[PDB]
Parts: sequence; structure tokens; C-alpha cells
Amino acid sequence: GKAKKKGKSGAARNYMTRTQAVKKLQLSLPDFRKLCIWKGIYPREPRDRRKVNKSATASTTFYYTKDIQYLLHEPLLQKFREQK
Amino acid sequence: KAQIKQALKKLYDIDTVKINTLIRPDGTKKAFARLTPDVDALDIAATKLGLV
Amino acid sequence: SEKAGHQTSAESWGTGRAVARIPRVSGGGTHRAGQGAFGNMCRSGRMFAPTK
Amino acid sequence: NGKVKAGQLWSKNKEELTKILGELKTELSQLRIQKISSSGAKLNKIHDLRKSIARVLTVINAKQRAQLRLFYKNKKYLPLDLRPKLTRALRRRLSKEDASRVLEKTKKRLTHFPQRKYAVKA
Amino acid sequence: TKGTSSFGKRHNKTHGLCRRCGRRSLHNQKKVCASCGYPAAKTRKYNWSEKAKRRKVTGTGRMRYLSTVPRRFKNGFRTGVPKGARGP
Amino acid sequence: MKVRPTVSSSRRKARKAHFSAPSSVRRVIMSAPLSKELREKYNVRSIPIRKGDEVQIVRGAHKDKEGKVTSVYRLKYVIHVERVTREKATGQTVPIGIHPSNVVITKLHLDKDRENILARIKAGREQVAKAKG
Amino acid sequence: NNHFRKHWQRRVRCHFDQPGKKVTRRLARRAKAAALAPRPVDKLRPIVRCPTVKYNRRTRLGRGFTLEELKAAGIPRLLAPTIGIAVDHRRKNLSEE
Amino acid sequence: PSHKTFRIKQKLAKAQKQNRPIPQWIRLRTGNTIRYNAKRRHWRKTRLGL
Amino acid sequence: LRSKAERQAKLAQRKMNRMARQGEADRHIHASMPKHLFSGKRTIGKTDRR
RNA sequence: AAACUUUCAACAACGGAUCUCUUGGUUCUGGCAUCGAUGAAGAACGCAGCGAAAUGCGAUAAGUAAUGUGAAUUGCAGAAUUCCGUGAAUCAUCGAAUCUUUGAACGCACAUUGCGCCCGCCGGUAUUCCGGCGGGCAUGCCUGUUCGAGCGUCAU
RNA sequence: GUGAGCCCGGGUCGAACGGCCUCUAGUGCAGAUCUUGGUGGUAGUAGCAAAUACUUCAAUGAGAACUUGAAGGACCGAAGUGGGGAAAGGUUCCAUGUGAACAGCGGUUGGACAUGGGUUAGUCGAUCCUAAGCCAUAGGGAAGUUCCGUUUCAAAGGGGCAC
RNA sequence: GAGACCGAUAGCGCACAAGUAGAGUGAUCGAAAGAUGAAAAGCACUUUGAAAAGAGGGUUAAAUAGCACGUGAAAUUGUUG
RNA sequence: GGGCGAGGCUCCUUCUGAGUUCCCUGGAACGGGACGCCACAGAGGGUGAGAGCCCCGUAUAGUUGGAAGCCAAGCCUGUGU
Ligand SMILES: [Zn+2]
Repeated sequence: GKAKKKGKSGAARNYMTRTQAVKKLQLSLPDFRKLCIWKGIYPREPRDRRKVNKSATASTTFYYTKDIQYLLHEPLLQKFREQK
Repeated sequence: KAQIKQALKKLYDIDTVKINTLIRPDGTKKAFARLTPDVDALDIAATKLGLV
Repeated sequence: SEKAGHQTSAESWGTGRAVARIPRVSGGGTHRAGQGAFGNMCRSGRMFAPTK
Repeated sequence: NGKVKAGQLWSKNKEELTKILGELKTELSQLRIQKISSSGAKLNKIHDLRKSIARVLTVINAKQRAQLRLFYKNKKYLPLDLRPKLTRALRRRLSKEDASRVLEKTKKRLTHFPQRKYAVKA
Repeated sequence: TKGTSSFGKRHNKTHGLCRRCGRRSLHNQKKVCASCGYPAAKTRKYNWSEKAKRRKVTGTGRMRYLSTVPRRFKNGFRTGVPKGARGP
Repeated sequence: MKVRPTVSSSRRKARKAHFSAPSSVRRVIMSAPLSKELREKYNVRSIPIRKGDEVQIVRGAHKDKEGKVTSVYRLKYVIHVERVTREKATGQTVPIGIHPSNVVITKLHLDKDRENILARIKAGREQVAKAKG
Repeated sequence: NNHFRKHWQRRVRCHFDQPGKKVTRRLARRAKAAALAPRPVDKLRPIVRCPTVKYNRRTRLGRGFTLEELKAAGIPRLLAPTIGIAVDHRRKNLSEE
Repeated sequence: PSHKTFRIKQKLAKAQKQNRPIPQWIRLRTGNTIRYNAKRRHWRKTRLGL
Repeated sequence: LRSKAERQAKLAQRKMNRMARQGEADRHIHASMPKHLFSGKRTIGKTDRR
């Protein structure tokens, strides 16, 4: 039917960078790294990183979108905000 | 079409290769479902549907 | 009822050559259109000196 | 067959009620094709299964709502469907305690000078 | 030629069906219903046409919720189940 | 003469209620008197008629006929009695509708609800007689 | 003298409900008496003299007793309305009679 | 036209289903007053007003 | 019963057959006294018909 | 003389007056206070074994539950009702529910059954693809929470 | 009985009605180019005369100028009486059957009546874009229903990096 | 709940599937239309007709009540004298 | 200051008197004649024609069962920070 657009599906939806992850979770970088270590969120590698992000380099860290969405429901985020 | 093929599969174990749908002048939807060549539509109509 | 015979829109066709100058119900497509109204001598009209 | 009494349904719990609902829906789906293929006494049966499906759904919904009311028995906020309906004006009306609150000066005056019970001799 | 021949050129539509009142009164260029006044919030009514008011007044339709209110008032808006009744 | 303000002596309202009464009201309206033996047995003057009762016709052109009530047709306010029929032109039989006030019940179709009705009517009658006596 | 140059027919008030309103008032009085029993249904009113030179020959019932009257009769002004005595704080006593 | 919307086609479908005579068992009912379909429509006679 | 039902259906059409309606759908009411033919006066200027 | 025209009478037509009827109006009197974002009034589309309307209802669709009554419904067809009963009915009452698309109508729209976004669940070989289901996303305003901006006023 | 009228007989008919004295009124018709409805003479009359035109056999049927098949004769003459669409209509399309009504003559025929059937898309359209234009938001008028305003006197948001 | 009201051209526009059918682009305008019989017992069967129907023969207390249906006026028409 | 509270009121629910006696007309008595009965019920309606006694109801005191409020004669108590 309607024509799909480029970059709206595939690895672009499968992965996100660390910047997009911290902006999605609205966390500081130490809290994000701490929560990733505690919950077992591991860095990933796409086959083509340019399909995920055009500004990605060899040092860019990637995570799974479903992993970040699973982190989005962690009760420790409320604890972080309460402590702040 | 996806809902029709899913309902056919989970009702009568029917595998369809394609489905064409129209809406009749009386307001109901009519669906033509073409089956896989391995299964026989005449056998399905005789046994599962009872259309003889 | 104080509205009896006055729940119509009717106007006299004027002095002419054919019909009397009673007010006649406007419109079309029904028997009521063109018929007289508001008179005590008219069918379905207000009577003379309605009772209070 | 196919006319399930409500007295039988009021003793079952959730899973076998869903099983009965499924088998009634399956037999209804079969007997609609039987209706369009031939004419017989099966029309009474499809009417019976339609009413049986209605009864099973009613029983399941009633038990679900009773369990939810028991869960929300002692909580401050209830779901809007479980809250009492009344009317909109009745819901926005002041509560009986807020309507019966009086000032402390009024409380003192009503405490020490209430309406007395009296009679006048003739 | 203002009559019969000019009536042949009538093949457009000034009004379409209104989503709120169902009449063919929704002006296709102004997007305003001539009967109920959609898309204004209030339904259009005037006091110079009691007939027009009575054609759409409450009770001329279905009374789908409002017809059950007097019975609930008569019973006092009670809530619950009759004592000893079968159920959950 | 009626005294209570909830009672209406309007003929129009009475006829509207009678001809638009629902089925449960028409059951009460279609009552029949009991026979002398049943009256002295149960201390009950009247009871609603139902299918399976045994009646005797006391009015109309079918007087003194006796039979079982085969149908209570509440829509036209009539009852059907066995063998109280007429012949159509074709030769088939067709039942003749009788009003229940034109019959008298000679044998009651008895079940526990009917016994409950008769017992409570008899109890109310004897209570009323004892109170007014 | 009498003229009808306005639309007088919109505001003609007939009184066919006069006996019904009398019945309603009597029922309300019986209900009030039953609620207030054994107290009287009305309050004690003072005797006052009508104003102007036309009506000063006659006395009638007033609104309520003055504070000076209550103090001279020995009834406190808070107890007085609770035993069926009407109290009026606007009226003054200009003479001893 | 052949080009039509779903709403218009739905209204035409309802009109097509309503365009029928009354069943013959209606006239044999007790106290029946209906003798014909007094709201019957024809394509040439009167318009749907859509 | 089918014969009686068909007879009732055919006897229901007698008034519309005397009115010469083309079916039960023909319910159109014709203007028997039109205003343009039964009102106004013909002056020396422009006329409403030729 | 017949025909024709006219008059009188009888019967038969045409038509629907008159009389009698009235589940209807009209007027008066008495009582009562009860609509809606917990989604109203109104609109559309559907639902019966056999219905187009009226009536009733909403995919639980001429209806479900509950209470009461106690043997029907009926135009046909087909089944009843263990009749000494968790029980007929187009029954009544009615406190539990269901309540399609809309509409103040609320994701953006709507002359589109158009286009989105967020979070879960399920199925198809599937970390990416495809589909289905569920719960949400209007505006103004009030109270509170939390994150903030400003050399606006200061303390340090 | 002067009279308006009253009473009786004969026929028709099927559920109510009358005399007298008071009370009450929406109370007495030939007209109003009166209102509604119904019906006459005209009158079996005017008329059914544009678009060149029909004929033979057989079948169907109670009944055939206007149904069908064949046989002939003609017409539209490619700016058509052809083949397809847009608006508008909504089932008029197709099969089977048909009493009445309608097809200003007939009718077995029919766009009529009755019962059924029929419209299948990743590729054709809509859906997307903007045109002329219209409607929100900010804000300002207006007693108000609402009007102006569509880039503004708006804190109107995107991306990246980080031991 | 009632009436010194109206009794289907009246009374509300509507006693009936009436704010319906129908008309109008639209705002809006807006009807006509009740009564077989106690009970369908709504004419079996024969006969003439292509059928509608007719004639016998029936039902009914009555068809001089035949789903054109209580009563059945006048205008107007047919036949007979 | 608290807490009981007899009892009463308001609302739905079960139940209530007496001829289908005889004769005539009639298709059918609900009509006419005779003999009765009930009535704090002879209002109204239905039933094959004008029915107090055929049926529903109607009149009056009550009498079963249930829910929720209100009024209330009296009775237990703490006493003054
Ligand atoms: Zn509208």
C-alpha cells in the first residue's frame, strides 16, 4: 500500500546510542551507567552503524531499544529522583 | 485480510496463500481465500464446512 | 388550546381572477399546501371567539 | 443441550467458565454453518447457545466486579465504574458531615440554649 | 431561459450530510450545518420556531439513559443486592 | 362509591388498562368461579384458570358442555375447551374461544403453587371473617 | 377608566386553585401542629399601637417583645425565643404604658 | 457515481435492505392493521436525499 | 394458509390500484392548484409564461 | 309509435353524509424534584427461526443477571413443563451488568471507516520483519508535587 | 298547526333515546371569486399528426402491429441512433417467475412487480503534496453568541559528547 | 385525579408504523387516513371461465355484514313502470 | 457530655360480601316475570344485549413479610480541667 520511508524500520528501531538512551530515560550519565551495570544491559554492535545513526563512530556505544524500554519501568528511577 | 486469515487458521487449520475482500451492496464483507495446493478445498468444504 | 388553528404558515394569494382571498398554506408535495387556513369557516382553522 | 442454567454457573470459578464459554462459542459457530446449509430444529439450539454465552459472560463479569470491590474495599480511590453512580449533581453535592459542620460559637449557643419542649396552660 | 433549460445545469450539491444531526444541511463550502449549527458547540435553536424546537426537543429520540432516571429516583438511587439473592 | 384518591372511575382509563394489560394481569383478569363442591372443600370462591383445568360451560350456546381446558389464549382473553369446537367449511375442526367468566371449574389442576394459592386465599378469608365477626 | 392597551391576555391570573390551596394550607398546618406538639403552633406577640393619626385609636399584635420588656419581665433574650416568645430588637419603648 | 465513500455506500446498503414488501405472515396476526409497506421506496419515484 | 396470505396481499392493493399507483412506492402528491397558474394578474409588461 | 330530453316511483349504482361508538385530544386540580466528561439530549448503523415500519435492545443486541408471580407464547414453524419445579412468559419489579459508530466529544483529523505517538501482551523461522489485542495521549482552571529560568531582592 | 315545525303509518336498520319545568351554549345558512370533500353537462368530444418504415413465415400464449427466431426492406453514417467515462442516481445490472396497477393503443414484453444472485487490486484511483482559499494556537476586541489574528510583543526545540 | 369540554372536516398538526409519508439546495413547510362479525365461523364441494370472477351450495341471527366490509343521505347514473 | 429506648409515622407486599335458582323472548340474557342474598362494597370496567351478588376491582378495619429513614414517653450514666 503506502510506501515506507527509509530509516523508519530495521536496525534503526533495533538499536539506540548511549545519548539517545540517556535522553529517553532522563537520567544522568553516572546513574545510567550504574543502572546498566546493575540490570545487565550490555553494549551491542550493529552490522552497519550508519543505518542506526549517521554520526556514529567506532567508539559509539549501542544498546537494544527493548532493553532501554525494560529499564524504563525500573523502580530505582523513582528512588534516584527521591534522593535528589 | 490478516484478521480473516488468522481466524481461518485458528478455526479450521486453514493455510491460505492470499485473500481478496469486497464489501457487498447489502453491507456485509465477502472474502475469497485461496488455499495452499497441498490441502484440497473440496475436502475442506466436504468435512469442516459441510458445504458438500 | 390557544394555538389551535394558528400553528400554520399561510398567506393569501391576493386578489385575482380564480380563487377566493382566504390565506392559503404554502409549500408543496402534500394535500395541505394551497388549502385555506386561520378562518372560522375553514377546515382545520381557528374557531370564532375561542373559549377562555 | 446448550441451555446452561445460571445456578450451575454461579458455583464455577474463572477457568472452567472460560472453557464453557469457548465450547459454547465453538458449537454456535458450527451451528450457524448448519443453519445456512440446512433447515431444522437447530435454530432453537443456536438461540439457546446465544443466551448461554450471555449468561456465562454475565457470571464472569459479576464475579470479577465482586472481587474488585473486595480488593478496593478499604482504599481511598476507587475506579470510576466501581464508584457509585447517583447523578452528577448528587456527586457534586456537599457531604453530610460538611453540611452539618457548625461554628464553635453556634455550637456553644445550641449547647446552652436549645429548642425546649414547652406547653402553655389554658 | 431561466426555467426548464436552466434546471438542467443543476448537478452539484450545496449541502451534505451533517455528522451530528444526520440531515443534508452541512454546507459543503462553509462546513457549517444549516440545521444544528455544527461545528459550533451549542446546537442551533431559536424561539421564533416552536415547530423547529419541537422537532428536535428531548423525548423525540431514544431517551437511552434519561428514561431510566425516574425509576432510580423513585427507589432512592439505592445500591446493592437484595438480601438472600443468588450470586457471587 | 369509591373513596380512595388512588382509584379512578374513568371509563377511558379502565378500558385502556383492560385492553393493554400485560400477561400477568390478564391471568388475574381471566379468573373463573369454582363449583359448589370445590367451594365447600377449599373455602375459595374464585381462582385464575389455567391449562389442564376441568370446566363446565354455564353461559352461551355451548351451555352444559364439560371438558378440559386445552389452551388459555390470553391475547383475545379466551380459553379453549376440549371437544367444544366447531367445524370449518373445509371440514377441519377449530376451537371456540370461551370467556372464563362463562365457565365454572369442576376439577382443579393441582400442584404445590396451586395449593399455596388456595391455602393463602382460605387463610385470608377466615382471618377476615374472624376479624369482622 | 379600565383599559387593555397592552397584551393583557398573556398575564391573566385565574384562581380555580383557591379551595385546593386552602386544603394544602390546612394540611401544612396540621403537619406543623403534629411536629410542634405539645407546643403552640405560633409565638407570643406583643400588643402594639398602630402608627399614624388614623389608626392610633387601635392596637394590634406586633413582631416581638423588646429587650427592655424581656429584661423587665425577667426572661433572658437567649431563652426567650426557645420557649415561643418572639423577640424584636428594633422596637423601642417611648412610654411606660 | 462509481466513486463513492464508505458512509454513502453504507446508507445505500441500508436503503437496499429496507426496500422490500412486508412478509405475508404479518397480515394473519391477531389485531393486525398493517396491509402494505407504506414507506416503500423506488429509485425512479422518490429520492434518498443523500 | 399460503393461499389465504396471497389473497390478503392481493386485496391490500385495491385502493392503490384504483389510484393507479405504480406499486406501493408511488406515493407522489401532485399539485392540483399551482400558485403560478392560480395567482397573480397578467399586465402589459413582462409575463410569467408565453 | 319508438329513440332522445324532462318529471314521478321502485330497485340497483356512485359517494361517504347522518346516527351510535371511542386505548384520543383539550382544560382544571393535586403531588414530586430527578440530565451530562462515572460521557447527556440528539444522530447513524445494526440485533428476531421466519420483520420493512412502529416498539424494545446494543456483538451478552425484540436482550443477560437478580427478585417476584406461577404455566405460557401464538401468525406459522420448532421445542416445552420432570406439573409437586433453581420454573413458561412479547410477564411484572428492577438494586447487578453489557451498552457498536458518533455527539459538549477529548491524539490530529473527518466530504478520509485517513494519519499518528507512548507503554504492555500474544502469534507467525525471528535481537531488526509482519500481524492482532489491551490500556492511554483535548482545552481552560484550582490545590499539591517535582524539574527549572531570571543580578528581581539578598546572605555568603 | 297561518307558519317555523310536530305526530303517525309502511320499508331499512341494529343500542340506545324521548315528553314536561328550569339551567346552559362553539345553537338554526343559498350566497361570502366562502372552506374541505364528492359529483355533472361539455363528451365518448378536443385530441393520441416532429425525429423517412415497415412486411412474410414459424414458435409462445386464452389473447400478438409494437414478444422471440428466421426471411426481406430501411435508418443512424465515425462532431453517430457506435464504443467508454466525469457529475448526478442507487441496484435501475443478471437469472427465473408474474394476477392487478404503470408503460396516455395493446402486451405473452418491461428500467414495472416477486424471489434470488452479482462489484475480488502492493501496481487503477482515493489515501500523500500544495494552489486559490479556510480553520486552530499566542495575543487583542466584544455585554455576549463570538470577531480579528495564521508569524505575532510566545520561555512555541532539535542534535551530539561526557570516568 | 377530574370536567354542564370535543365526538374523527370536531378535539392537539397527529385517536392509525405523525412531526410520519411528501415537498424544498436550505432555513423550514407538512398531510390524508378510525368502525365486518358475538365468534373468521373470512365460503368446503360442484360447475363455467386463461384468469379476475360468476352461478349453485354453504357459514351466520343477519352476506339486505364478503377483508371494496356497521348504518348508508344528497348531488349524479343504470334498468323497469 | 454520651448511650439505650417502648411506641408511633412514611413505603412496597399476602388476603376480604353476596344467585350464574326457576319461567318467557332471544344466536347469545347482562332484557321481562318470580323467589332470594350482600352492602362501611349500588364507583368503574369486562363478559355473545341495561349484571351489587359471573370476573377484575370497589368500602372498611385490619392482617402477613421486608427495607430505609424520621419523631418520640421514659431509663442508664461523667461532672466542671
Ligand atoms: Zn447538523
